[PDB]
Amino acid sequence: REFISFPQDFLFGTATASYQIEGAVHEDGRGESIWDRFSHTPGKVYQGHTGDVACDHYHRYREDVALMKELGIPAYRFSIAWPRIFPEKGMKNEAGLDFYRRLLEALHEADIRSFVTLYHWDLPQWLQDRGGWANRDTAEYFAEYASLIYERLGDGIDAFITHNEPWCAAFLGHGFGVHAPGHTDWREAFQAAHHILYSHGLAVQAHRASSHKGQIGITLNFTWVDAATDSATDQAAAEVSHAFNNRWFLEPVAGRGYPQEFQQLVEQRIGQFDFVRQGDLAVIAEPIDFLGINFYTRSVVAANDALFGLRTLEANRTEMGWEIHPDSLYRLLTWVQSVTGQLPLYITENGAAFADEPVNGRVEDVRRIHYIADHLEAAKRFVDAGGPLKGYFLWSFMDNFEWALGYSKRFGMVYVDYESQQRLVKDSGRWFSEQIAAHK
Amino acid sequence: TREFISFPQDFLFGTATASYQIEGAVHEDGRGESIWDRFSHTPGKVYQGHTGDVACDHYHRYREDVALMKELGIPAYRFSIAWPRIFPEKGMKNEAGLDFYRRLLEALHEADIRSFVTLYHWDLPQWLQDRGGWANRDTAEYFAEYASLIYERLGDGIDAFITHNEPWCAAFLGHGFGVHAPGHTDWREAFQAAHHILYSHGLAVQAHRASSHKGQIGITLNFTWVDAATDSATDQAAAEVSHAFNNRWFLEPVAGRGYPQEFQQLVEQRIGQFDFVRQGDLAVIAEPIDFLGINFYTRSVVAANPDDALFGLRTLEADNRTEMGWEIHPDSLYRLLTWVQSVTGQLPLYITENGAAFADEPVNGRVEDVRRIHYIADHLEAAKRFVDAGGPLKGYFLWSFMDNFEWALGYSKRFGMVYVDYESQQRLVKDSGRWFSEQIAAHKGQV
Amino acid sequence: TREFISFPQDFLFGTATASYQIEGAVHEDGRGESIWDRFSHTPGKVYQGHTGDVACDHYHRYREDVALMKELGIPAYRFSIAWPRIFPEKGMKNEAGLDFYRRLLEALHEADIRSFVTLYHWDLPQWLQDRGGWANRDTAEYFAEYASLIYERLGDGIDAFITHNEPWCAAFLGHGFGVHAPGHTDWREAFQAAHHILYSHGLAVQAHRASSHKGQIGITLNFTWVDAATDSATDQAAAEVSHAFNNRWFLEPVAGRGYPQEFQQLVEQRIGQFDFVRQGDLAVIAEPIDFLGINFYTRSVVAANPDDALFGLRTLEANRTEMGWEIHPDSLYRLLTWVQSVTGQLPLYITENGAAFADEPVNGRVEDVRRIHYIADHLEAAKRFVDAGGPLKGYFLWSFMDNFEWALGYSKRFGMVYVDYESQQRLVKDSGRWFSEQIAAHKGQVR
Amino acid sequence: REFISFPQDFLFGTATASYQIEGAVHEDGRGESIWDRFSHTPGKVYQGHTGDVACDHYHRYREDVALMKELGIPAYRFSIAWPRIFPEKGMKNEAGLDFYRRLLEALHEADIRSFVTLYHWDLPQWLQDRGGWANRDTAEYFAEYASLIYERLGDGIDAFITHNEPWCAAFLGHGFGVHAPGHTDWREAFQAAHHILYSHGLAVQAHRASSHKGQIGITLNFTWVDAATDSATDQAAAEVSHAFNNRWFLEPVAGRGYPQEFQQLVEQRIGQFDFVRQGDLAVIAEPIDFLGINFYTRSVVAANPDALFGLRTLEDNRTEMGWEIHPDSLYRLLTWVQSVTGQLPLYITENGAAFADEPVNGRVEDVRRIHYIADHLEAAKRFVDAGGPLKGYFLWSFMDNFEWALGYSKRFGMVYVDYESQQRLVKDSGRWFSEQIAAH
Ligand code: NI
Ligand code: NI
Repeated sequence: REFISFPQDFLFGTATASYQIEGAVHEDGRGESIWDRFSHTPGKVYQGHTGDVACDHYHRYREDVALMKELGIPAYRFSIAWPRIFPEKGMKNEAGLDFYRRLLEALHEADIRSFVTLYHWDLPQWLQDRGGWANRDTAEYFAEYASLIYERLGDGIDAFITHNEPWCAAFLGHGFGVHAPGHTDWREAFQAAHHILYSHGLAVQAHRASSHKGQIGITLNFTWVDAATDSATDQAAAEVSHAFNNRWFLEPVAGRGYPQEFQQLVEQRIGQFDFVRQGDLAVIAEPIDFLGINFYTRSVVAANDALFGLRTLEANRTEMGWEIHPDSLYRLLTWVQSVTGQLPLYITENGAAFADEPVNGRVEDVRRIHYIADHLEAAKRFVDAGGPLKGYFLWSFMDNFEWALGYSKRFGMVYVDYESQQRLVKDSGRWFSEQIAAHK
Repeated sequence: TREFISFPQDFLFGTATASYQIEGAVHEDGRGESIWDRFSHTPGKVYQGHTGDVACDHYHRYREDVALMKELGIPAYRFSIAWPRIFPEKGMKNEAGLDFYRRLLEALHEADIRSFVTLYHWDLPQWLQDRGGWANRDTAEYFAEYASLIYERLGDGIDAFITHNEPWCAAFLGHGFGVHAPGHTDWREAFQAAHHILYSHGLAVQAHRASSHKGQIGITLNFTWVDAATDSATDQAAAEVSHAFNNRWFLEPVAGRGYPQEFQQLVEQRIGQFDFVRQGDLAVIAEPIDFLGINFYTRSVVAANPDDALFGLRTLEADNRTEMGWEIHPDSLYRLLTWVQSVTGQLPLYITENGAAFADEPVNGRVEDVRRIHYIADHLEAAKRFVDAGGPLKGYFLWSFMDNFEWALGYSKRFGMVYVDYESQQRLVKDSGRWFSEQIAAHKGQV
Repeated sequence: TREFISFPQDFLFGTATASYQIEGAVHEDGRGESIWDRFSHTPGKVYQGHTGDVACDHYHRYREDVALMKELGIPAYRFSIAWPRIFPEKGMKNEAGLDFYRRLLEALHEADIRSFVTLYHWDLPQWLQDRGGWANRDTAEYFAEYASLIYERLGDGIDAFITHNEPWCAAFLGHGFGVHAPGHTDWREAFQAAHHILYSHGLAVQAHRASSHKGQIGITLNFTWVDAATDSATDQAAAEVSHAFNNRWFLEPVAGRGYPQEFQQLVEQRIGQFDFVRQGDLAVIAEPIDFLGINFYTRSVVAANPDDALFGLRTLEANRTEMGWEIHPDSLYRLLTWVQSVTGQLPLYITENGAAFADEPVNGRVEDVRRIHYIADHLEAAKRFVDAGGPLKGYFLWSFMDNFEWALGYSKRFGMVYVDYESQQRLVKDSGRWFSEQIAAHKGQVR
Repeated sequence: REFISFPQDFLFGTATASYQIEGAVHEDGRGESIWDRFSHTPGKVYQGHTGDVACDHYHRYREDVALMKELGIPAYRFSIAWPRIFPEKGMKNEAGLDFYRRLLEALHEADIRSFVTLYHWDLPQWLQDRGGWANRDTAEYFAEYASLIYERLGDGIDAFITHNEPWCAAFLGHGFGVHAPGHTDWREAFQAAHHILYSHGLAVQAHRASSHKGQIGITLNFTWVDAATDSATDQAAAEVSHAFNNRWFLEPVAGRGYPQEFQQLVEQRIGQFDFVRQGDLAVIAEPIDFLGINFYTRSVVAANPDALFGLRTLEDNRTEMGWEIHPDSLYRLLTWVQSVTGQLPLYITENGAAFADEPVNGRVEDVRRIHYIADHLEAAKRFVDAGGPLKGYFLWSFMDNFEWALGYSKRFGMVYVDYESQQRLVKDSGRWFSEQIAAH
């Protein structure tokens, strides 16, 4: 595939999440997370897969960073594990900070920028024992955990990310139950969504006083919605799913509040939002430096479901079942800019899952090479239209634990043989590296 | 003496009036009683018992007034249609009321003066107020009925339509504070009337898109730029509450963003849940318009006050002010247009009202109202700077064309650029009218 | 200590209450908001912000209150049905509201207490006031709708019906002076509301004559006897003006006659022509009734005053009660005489009579001997009206227990049973026992 | 059936529970409970039944007490609704105490002894938002809520019951998920069981200094277990089921700690109990004044290779709950409980059956319920004839009510309730029990 051209400002990188790659779940005082409890609960993860070992990134980070530098990747988005820092109540763990200190010093010698997510769904179980995100105090514990990372690790970090996909943590974790902690109460799920948004604002406030001289933001994931027909009832359900997946978190960040027509819809099946206190939407909407965009696929939604009356039609698609629709990314970037305007935008997560197979010591994943190129072209058209797209982070650097589906989905440009823990750079990874060098 | 302000090519100047404020002839040709006829004739409600019984008698002198606007060379003219003249009783079309506005529009067409017609300028028919008025959701449908009739029988002579004029006053001054008609004092009824007013606007725009009228339609909202009296955190918060009350409550719903949520939850704490907002009402109110009319007059320096149990605000005294006690602060106009642009974007904007009230006394047969010259010149200056910044300002309507009934203050406030001596009904063009007329010609003859 | 009064055998004693003033529990079982819920929660409208939120909690303690009537031996009991409990919203029949009054009536049935049920004691649903309330003629139709449902669902446990209670206040105090719900101040609207209230009474009687209810139906009016302050020809004229305002405006239309013509044409001079009296409305209002309820408390010595622009009246102050009301028992006799001269031999009932006194319980006992003298005096005056051949058939003491005295809140104690609102405890005053002994004396007299 | 004879000390009564009987959930400040959240969650309670109205005891309590005194019932066991007292965090609601102060004086006027349960599962949702019984703080809020009841209502209460069936609250509410709050985490369930036990000990300590004159205890439910056959693996499974149902709470209350051989099986399936702090079991074992036995049926258990404990229950002689009517199993139960508690006074606080009661021509003849009551009453007499400290028998229930996850489909009461009329029709079992009381 042809290489795609971008301005000099443009920034490339890969993305990982702590619990999906790190492993070493008992090492150096790490406390139990909600995903340790969930994956070890029978019937919750595909084939009972665990994050016990994962990619052993806790021990093989030096090689993985060296693999990044050898390919010349300019940046790296990873996450800091809250349980490694605060294993139990009010107990800082210096072995947790010292690990992430040695990881950042490895990124600096390789001359690799670091975007670090503070919360990527691995909430400590002791906080879950205290109600977790249904409890408003959790939003205040995250601010203190955010403030410590600012002081102890700030110098070696370029950009901070407070939350990754609050839609999943709130609704998949407390509404549908397919994610940790696995609750199925929709009042609790929308209550968690407000406290997550509230916890984001408190961390942005603490960051402005944190003396850290870098950028701060938040990554939201979007699933573009296209009505199944020109019908009024299908165009109606498509607008409901758009507010659910794409508007519920972005607009409060943008200082607009919750989507009002959709909120009165939610309160109708639940009740009045007694968890929205006076001043929360102002704290939630404290100005950030950038917005992280996580796109993967679009949805086609027809009318139907006692909650929102929605039904998505199955998908040319990913092993996740996700249809590969590249311009839906351009349509998404265009709509986001209508709400965000000139604020810098990074694609913090984009990729696909294909049935990767290693033959003759080579992974010939032609499908991902085409996927990366299609969305890179789609990302390029948004740059030509004047959109403030600053970077594109590839998901993922290496195959890892894809949550409820276990290790059955290999999103990585580097093949990981989980029995030998050997990193084998796929053909899609070398193509990305050529895209890096071609840009610079 | 002031220098004239240059504007882009298709900038549209004009003057604005209101039906009940100028027309008079409240009993002629079967006109029904309006809420302002009932309000002004109720003792203690209007300054010295003044009413709009006669006003400027524009119902009889409209040809002289139109020809005076042609002589002065005014390209546009904003006026309102009196709902009682068209539907004097429940479901009764009045042809004589429609015929008058038909005669007026023919005079404007011959004079080559563009027409911007306001469908509701506060004169609700009393028979609708007898049925609950704006507190009743049925009023929004009767407005969509009367709005749809005007599109068909009068749309050909009309360039642009304006659904509502200053919904903030009709809702909160007529149902909350009670200083305007109908004079109610119930804040739940006020915010309920405000929603039904917004609902009637969306219904009227929906009716306009199916009306076969090919001109523009919009809404006129009045704003009051707020400035915190101090950098104090309690004064900054109050100024935010005042900003949401006056400027955000009606614009943001029309702009498809819903009510300001933080301020609405405070309103609900003082009153209760908003049981009058139904599903789909927000989308209806947010029906796309072609332009937004902007009414600006002054600012307000807001300081917090726990004495006010509703919103906790206090407005400081304006020296350098008008006869309404309104501070003359032209920079606030520029800063308001910039914020409206940040909300509306590239939506075309019109200043459908701007002016001042000054103690005008005709000496030697003409009014040397130098102080109004400086008001119009300073704000057109601030208006032009909003254009040079890239703002989509498309016109400017001076309020008013002639002195008229200034609502609760009666005839003791002279906003016009033409003096009206109500004893003889003689119109005397003031110095403001001459300067404003020269500003048109200078804009007309620029290369 | 007073001697008991003798009355004919068929004479019926009882006590009277009203829904909103005693029931409380205004959010429970789907009850809709009434105009008095909205009025009392509006600041400055009721003394010290008192509301009927809790009141006597009769909604929960009705069995204990009925049993207390049984213990004291009260033969009859007058109460009103809260319209919001039956129709909380437009076209929404609430079975829980009908179920409560079903439970209360069966409790009165077991205690052998005849029931007089008032259909409208001022607590109009706010959803009806949102549509104009009594200023809208549609309200009269909805009242005949709600009255017709009470006839069929509850008529079996109801001995007599009372359509309206004191329409003079609901119309003039609610829409003219504004001291009562809905708190409007428009005298055109007040007299318009008074006609629709009279019209709603006629429609409810027509519905009753076809309702299959085998009991009586009537209407309750409040009268204030007026005596001229002097012999001056203007004080005589002013007392005539007040007499027509308070006593004649509703009784005479009900009694087959029309509105008092001389006073009406003065009202029309102050306002305008009565365009709300359609032909046939008088015939509807004058639908024959079975009895007339009489509410009487005081007189009023009236002197002419030029400062009153409306009617030109001045009431002098008054030996009187905590309401500031003179205790003039002979005025009751003169009132019943005048009503008889108008209504003839139509059966008469005193549906309300009592006084407010500063009852303070000492040693667990309220020695309110002043209320003893009040009831005994007026019962004597009522006995004279019987001795003259007057068709007075009953006497209802207002009230059974201390309750929400409307705008004056809980600062006026009219009941014969003291209510401690902190514990909701009921303590029968000395007035309750004397009045109870008056029952047995009438029940035990051999004839 | 002939009336059963008992000593003069013996004390009869009927039992109810707040959420099952009261209704009026929104009235006078009652906060949301975990059973309001659970009932209004779809697919959790049979046919979406709720305790919204229930028996409307909040309004008919005078009628019900008068009906009890008409039948001459010596005692009444009910529960105080925690949400009525503390609707939200740190907010005493005197209206909640006002309802229960009127009910007690109604019983005192009728000369009826009152046994009051402080917790009958209706945990306030604001406490559940803080993690509920998985959070140790809940055990300390319960001690405060218990200490308040002692000072404000102590005079009108003869005996207190701290908890009712902690086995169901812990394991059905947090392990199986069929009861509120509906979690399915087995570590959370045993963690909740310890905090429920811990909350009982704190409430007993608070009572010993409460200045209340009466007695305090705990109500524990038991299901006697007999192995399916003589088989050694059925012998083992019946012992595991025995410790799970009957030993996990009674023995810690008796100062014996958790059943060790069963606990190490539990730690095998989960992990070491990190929630048992030193000194807990000492507080747990605070000496009580009586023990409340809740018996309904036995269980027949055979081995089953169940990944948790390896148990399988088997079941012509069953009620509408599907429970075998085994009167002799009650005697076997009381003998074993006496072997553990010695001469501690024992009250049967709940005992009854659910039969398909049907009213024909204004009266119900539940002759199966008279047989059930008289069967266990004879089994109760055999225990005291052997020297057992059985001092009271409480029938469940006084009237039909909301039977939790089954809604109103099970009528346990001796007074029929037609939930559309709310009329109380005394059952022919209530006929017999009122005469059995009069005979003794
Ligand atoms: Ni004329
Ligand atoms: Ni109640």
